[PDB]
Amino acid sequence: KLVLDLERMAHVPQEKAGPLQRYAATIQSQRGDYNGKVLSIRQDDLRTLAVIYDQSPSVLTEQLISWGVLDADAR
Ligand SMILES: Nc1nc2c(ncn2[C@@H]2O[C@@H]3COP(=O)(O)O[C@H]4[C@@H](O)[C@H](n5cnc6c(=O)[nH]c(N)nc65)O[C@@H]4COP(=O)(O)O[C@H]3[C@H]2O)c(=O)[nH]1
Ligand SMILES: Nc1nc2c(ncn2[C@@H]2O[C@@H]3COP(=O)(O)O[C@H]4[C@@H](O)[C@H](n5cnc6c(=O)[nH]c(N)nc65)O[C@@H]4COP(=O)(O)O[C@H]3[C@H]2O)c(=O)[nH]1
Repeated sequence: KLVLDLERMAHVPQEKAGPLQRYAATIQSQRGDYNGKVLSIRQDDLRTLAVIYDQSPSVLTEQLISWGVLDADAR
C-alpha cells in the first residue's frame, strides 16, 4: 500500500513540491474525497511520479519516505 500523508506533503521542499501536490490533488478530487488527510495511490502512479521527477523509483520512494509523505510500508 502506497499511502500519501497530505499534511507532510505541504512540507516537501518547494522546488519538488508542485507536481506531486497537483497529482495528489487531482486524484483526491476525481474520487470526490475532498476532506481526506491521506491518499492511497496506484502502483502505476508511483512509476509515473518517478518519470515526472526523473528519479529511479527506488530513489523517489526513499525520498518520499524521508519527507514523511510515504510510510516505510510503501517499500
Ligand atoms: N477500491 C478501488 N476502486 C477502484 C480502483 N480502480 C478503480 N476503482 C473504482 O472504479 C472507478 C472508475 O475507475 P476509473 O475509470 O479508473 O476512473 C478513475 C480514475 O480515472 C481516477 N482516479 C481515481 N483515483 C485514482 C488514483 O489513485 N490514481 C489514478 N492514476 N487515477 C485515479 O478518477 C477516476 C474516478 O475514480 P473513482 O470516483 O474513485 O471511481 C473509481 C473507483 O470507484 C482501485 O484500484 N481500487
Ligand atoms: N484493473 C483493476 N485493478 C484493480 C481494481 N481494483 C483494485 N485493483 C488492483 O488491486 C490493487 C489493490 O486495490 P485496493 O486495495 O483497493 O488499493 C487501491 C486503492 O485503495 C486505491 N485506488 C487506486 N485506484 C483507485 C480509484 O480509481 N478509486 C479509488 N476510490 N481508489 C483507488 O489505491 C490503491 C492501490 O491501487 P493499485 O496500486 O492500482 O493496486 C490495486 C490494483 O492493482 C479495479 O477496479 N480494476
